[PDB]
Amino acid sequence: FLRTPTSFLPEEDQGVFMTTAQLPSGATMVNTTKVLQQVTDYYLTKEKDN
Amino acid sequence: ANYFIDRPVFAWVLAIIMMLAGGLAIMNLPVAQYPQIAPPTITVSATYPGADAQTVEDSVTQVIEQNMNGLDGLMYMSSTSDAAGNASITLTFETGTSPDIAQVQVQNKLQLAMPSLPEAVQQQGISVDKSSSNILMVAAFISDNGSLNQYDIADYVASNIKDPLSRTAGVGSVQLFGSEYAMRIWLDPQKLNKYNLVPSDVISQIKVQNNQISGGQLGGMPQAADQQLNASIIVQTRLQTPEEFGKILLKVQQDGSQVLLRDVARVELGAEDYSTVARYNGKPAAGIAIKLAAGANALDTSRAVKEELNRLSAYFPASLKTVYPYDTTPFIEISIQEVFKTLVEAIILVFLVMYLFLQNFRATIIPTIAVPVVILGTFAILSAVGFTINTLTMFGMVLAIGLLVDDAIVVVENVERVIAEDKLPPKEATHKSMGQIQRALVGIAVVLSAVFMPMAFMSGATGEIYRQFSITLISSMLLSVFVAMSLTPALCATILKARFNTLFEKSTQHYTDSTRSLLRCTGRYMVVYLLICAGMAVLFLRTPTSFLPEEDQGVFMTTAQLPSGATMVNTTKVLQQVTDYYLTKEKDNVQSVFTVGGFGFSGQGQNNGLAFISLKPWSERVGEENSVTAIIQRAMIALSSINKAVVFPFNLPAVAELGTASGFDMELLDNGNLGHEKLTQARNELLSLAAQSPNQVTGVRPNGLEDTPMFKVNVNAAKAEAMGVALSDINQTISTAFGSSYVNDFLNQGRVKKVYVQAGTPFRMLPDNINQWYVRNASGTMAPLSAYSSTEWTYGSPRLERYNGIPSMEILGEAAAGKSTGDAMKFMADLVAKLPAGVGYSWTGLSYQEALSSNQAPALYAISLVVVFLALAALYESWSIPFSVMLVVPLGVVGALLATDLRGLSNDVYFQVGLLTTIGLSAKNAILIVEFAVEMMQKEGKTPIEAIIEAARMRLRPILMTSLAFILGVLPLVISHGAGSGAQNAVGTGVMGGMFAATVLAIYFVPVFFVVVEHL
Amino acid sequence: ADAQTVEDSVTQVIEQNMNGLDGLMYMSSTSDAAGNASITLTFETGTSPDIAQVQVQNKLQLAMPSLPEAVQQQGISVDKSSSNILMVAAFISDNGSLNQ
Amino acid sequence: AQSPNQVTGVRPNGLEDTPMFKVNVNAAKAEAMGVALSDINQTISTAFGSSYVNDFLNQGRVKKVYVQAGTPFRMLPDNINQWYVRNASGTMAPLSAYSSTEWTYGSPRLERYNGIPSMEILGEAAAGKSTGDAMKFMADLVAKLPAGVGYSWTGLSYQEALSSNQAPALYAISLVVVFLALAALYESWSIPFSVMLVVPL
Ligand SMILES: CCCCCCCCCCCCCCCCCCCC(=O)O[C@H](COC(=O)CCCCCCCCCCCCCC)COP(=O)(O)OCCN
Ligand SMILES: CCCCCCCCCCCC
Repeated sequence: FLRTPTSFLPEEDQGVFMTTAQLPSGATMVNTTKVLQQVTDYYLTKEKDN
Repeated sequence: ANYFIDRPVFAWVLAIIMMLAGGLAIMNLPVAQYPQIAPPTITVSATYPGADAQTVEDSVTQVIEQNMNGLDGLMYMSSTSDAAGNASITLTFETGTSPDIAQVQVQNKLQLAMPSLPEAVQQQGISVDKSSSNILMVAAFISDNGSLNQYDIADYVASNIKDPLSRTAGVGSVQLFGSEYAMRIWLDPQKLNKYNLVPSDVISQIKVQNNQISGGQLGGMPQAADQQLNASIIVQTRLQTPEEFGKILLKVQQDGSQVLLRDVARVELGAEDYSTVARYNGKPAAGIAIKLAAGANALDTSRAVKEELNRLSAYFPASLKTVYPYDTTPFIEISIQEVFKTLVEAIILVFLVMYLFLQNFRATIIPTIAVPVVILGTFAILSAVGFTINTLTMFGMVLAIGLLVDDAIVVVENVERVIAEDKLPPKEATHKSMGQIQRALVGIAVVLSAVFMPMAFMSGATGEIYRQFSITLISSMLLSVFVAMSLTPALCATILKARFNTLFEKSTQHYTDSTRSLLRCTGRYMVVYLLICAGMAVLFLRTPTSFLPEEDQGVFMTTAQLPSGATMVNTTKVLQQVTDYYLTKEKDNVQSVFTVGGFGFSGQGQNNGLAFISLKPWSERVGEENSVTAIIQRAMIALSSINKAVVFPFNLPAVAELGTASGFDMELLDNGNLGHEKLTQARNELLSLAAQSPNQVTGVRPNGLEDTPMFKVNVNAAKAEAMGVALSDINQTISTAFGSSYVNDFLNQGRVKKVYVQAGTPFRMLPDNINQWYVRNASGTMAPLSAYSSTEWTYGSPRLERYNGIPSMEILGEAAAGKSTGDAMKFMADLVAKLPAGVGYSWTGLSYQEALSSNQAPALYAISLVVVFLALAALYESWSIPFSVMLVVPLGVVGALLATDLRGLSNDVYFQVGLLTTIGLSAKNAILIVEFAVEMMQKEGKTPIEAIIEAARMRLRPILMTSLAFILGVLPLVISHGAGSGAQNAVGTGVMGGMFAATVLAIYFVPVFFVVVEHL
Repeated sequence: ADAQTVEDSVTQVIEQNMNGLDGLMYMSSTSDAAGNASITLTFETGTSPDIAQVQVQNKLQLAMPSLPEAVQQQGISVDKSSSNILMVAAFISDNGSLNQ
Repeated sequence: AQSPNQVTGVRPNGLEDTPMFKVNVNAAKAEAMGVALSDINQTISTAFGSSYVNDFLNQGRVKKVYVQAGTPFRMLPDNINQWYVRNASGTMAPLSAYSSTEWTYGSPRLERYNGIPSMEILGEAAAGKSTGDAMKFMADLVAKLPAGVGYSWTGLSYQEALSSNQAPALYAISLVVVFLALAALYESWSIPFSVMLVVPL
């Protein structure tokens, strides 16, 4: 009873998830838009099956 | 039922469950001196800096009062408008209304009403507070070494103490006795004259330069493509140091010299509210008042707050101590400890009595374990219904202990008797005795519940105390019946086996021989009974009425009031005299004196002051010479020589309800159209007409302040406008100079603080100062203020008051001798009717509850009689028998009345609950005698006399055991004189004597009533 | 406004009053550099959200007089809703006529 | 970050300090030439920030009207040189005259938890470990930090920590309750022991 790890509730596959994209402080919306476009391209090409 | 006898393990498990639930209850249960008793109130406070009484009443008070409608459960609403610019509107809501709902309703109405108030009171903000009186602690902060003055300590306690606490459990209405820092700017009329400036220019430049400008963003959005930079812009920031406020550039002269604010004014980190001076033991200090919360624990909250102060005492800058004046926590702790001691001593005495009577350790072991089971179960029930452990509930349990003991004794005595005679084994004997007393026990439960419910169903302030008492008694009684039916029979089944005794047998034989004389003069006996009954009524018409006895809470308060128009210098002097007396001529008893001048209970002012006075712990003052009552009555005579003050010490009110059943509070509403002068003329017709008849009303004193001189400045608009100066400029410079002018906010040590502008101290203290200020024409020239304005010395009021939207006067009085409240509030009416036409009267606060529902007392005490009659008829299966169970209650009533009246008490609530307990016990004894008598009549054929005598002989011992145990249990309560002595004596002297008369007269009269009823 | 500007002139003012009302399990407060103050009080399980909002709003106007202007003609937005998105519904243009 | 076998992907839920433009306006120099400080402040604030002026009607709905400088005139530290402020006599003087621009540093987002500043942190547990192990590991990691910093679990962590302490007590009351129930149902104290000696199995 002391060797077992502790937890609250197991993780589940809810069918959705999120990704955050944080740029260096002082960057503008142009660079953030480019970064998010790269993220969208990766997800929509390399994960087109899921 | 009787199936627990065959299964002792079931009964033991139920007992263990009761004990566990009781322990879990007492571990987590709120403790307090008293529960919430006063009807919920909502207080609306508004501040108008510098406004008069009339100006406040005309602008802030009336507008707020006109839009307080649609509130549910609103009994009345009273408003006070001071001369310091404070308007306070209190709305009293009905009992049971949710205070949060009432607060939100009032605040929403005020939210919609706000745009009508002047900007100067809008800027301060109007505070709606769900809170009442009965401050918990007045913990104060003092300077040890020096340097730190009043304002510095007040600012520290406002900026790093008030907010860190007030999140503690049971703490929700913290009030301050100081004022946090501000950026007081003191103007100089001559320096302003030299540079051709006015306070308006100073205020405008402060508003312009002490501003927070939103710079925006370099870059920002929408942005062009190829934008790689995005930063904020800083343009300005609110000033922080007082040296920065002195560099504000008011103007630039043609010569080129710069005029700064420091050149026309003295800037200084001062205070916001300057009209409050707090001193601890003479030393200057500033403190806070912790008004507790609705649902609170009066003990652990105190420990947690003390621990918080110890924790954040290392953050204290230097030489700052954290003393605790007031602090009425030890009184609650001592009261609860004493009641627990009484409860345990009752069990010890009961065990001793059972040993001395039954003379069998096995026999006596049963109640000694059965009683704590019931006590713990009742604690669990009180926690399950949501009842806090306070003085009322514990003192109700003090009668409950005797009620449970009586059941335990009767069960054990019957089992012991049946194993004694008839040679029945313990189990068979237990079955026999329980068959004998089973339905009698349930009938007794019904009768006692019917006796106790009427007190449960009252309303108002009385209703809550009565509810606490009756809920406690009902829970304890109903649990005791079930436990006596379940736990006790198993214990008697498994425990008992196969000098004074001879004296008791001889006494019982003598009693039977004397009781046999029913065949001689029975009728005359009844006549005597009637006389006693009549005497009871006579006593019931002589005992005075009171609410609760005053206690030795350990602290009291003195109020020093200067006559009128008296400055803070004289008030501080008078309070210094008061604290010097209390700390040099009473040093043995008095520990601390915390004197706050300016803060009077009758209202803020420079002619008021109040001193909290603490006392050395009860372990250091003993007797009557060193109690609170004697201390205040010794100090009253000593302080009559305070040389122009009306200082008046007094003890803490019980729950702040009323001044005994003699005090009344009427208000003389003007109505019609008559003004304030014609209303004060009516108030002067009264206070004299009433004093002409001192047989009914004595202390008719006019609560409220009286007329004072007032300076009047008559500006001449025509001349001023003809020669160039607008009336706005004159009216603004006078107001800003003499009566403060909030400008904006600023940042100090990471905290937002106000900025004020006022005239210099020496330039606003005399009527000859007004002709020292100058105002600017349209062409830039400056002209004196005396060329326009004239001066007068008119008369005016310093504190106006209104009631329900009608100008009132608040005449409060007291009843004379034995004349009760009702005759007082009947004589004040029909005396108001003789006043000039227009004025009316209204009862408030104390008399209101007694002006809408008064017949709510006896209807349920007649319903109780009807219900108990029905229950008894069901028990005995006849209609005439219950009369000789009803004819026994006056026997206990008259005894309790005598034992109370001939010792020095009154008709307090504790007397009422003790009287009902004695009534219940007498009814139970009569029920149990008549039960055996009727069983003999209906089962083993006998005559109405031969059966009743045998029943009385059988029941002699249980009555003499329970009554003696109950009398001895409450005996130390009567003799106690320490902390909480009044409540102890009240729950003592009554029952101790009600029980004695009940037992003696019941055992000597029940056969007479039985014979008369059966033969009639 | 700036981050410190907001955190001192708006967040401090609103924060000066909410200390403990019914069940305050814990309190958070963020102040951005885009002019955004986001106090996020969290009460104990079983508290009535309506009563909690009532208490929060009856203690917020004890701080309202200390707030500046241009925070008013936009409006304070007390909310008792959840803090986590339940559903996002996006709207697009099929052919590409309407811009964002 | 250097202990990947316990905690993986620990990141802060906040924003880092940024450079910030600062403008200093000479009140004395401005007031000497007649241009008011209030007017300068208002022009700068409206140009680079915005100004909600009024409401108006669009397709039957009330919307807001905003005044701001154009996109090309709001982008560079030298753009502040193009704005002119009107004198008290009607003449226009450039804003670059009585002003000085510099750069400083400032935080773009300030946080507070329970009333004190905070730096809320996110991060998952490494493979093989559980959230309790990572929670304890980070509580240990905090102890090796400069004095003047604390740690507070919040959100899901609050409830997980509460449950971990709750459970053993709940086992205790459940065992005592089942013992008492058996003792009451069966009139004996033997079965309550012969049965309660089996729960470890
Ligand atoms: C077989 C018998 C022997 C074995 C018994 C075993 C029982 C063991 C444990 C018994 C103790 C628990 C049950 C006793 C009552 C406690 C629960 C009271 C709950 C409570 O607080 O309600 C009170 C109602 O008064 C009350 O006490 C309820 C009044 C109920 C109506 C009574 C008659 C009313 C008048 C009608 C006259 C006509 C006669 C009707 C037949 C007051 O309410 P609160 O404080 O919550 O409210 C506040 C706002 N007001
Ligand atoms: C098994 C029969 C027991 C005796 C008759 C029932 C008595 C009920 C009394 C009132 C309820 C406890």
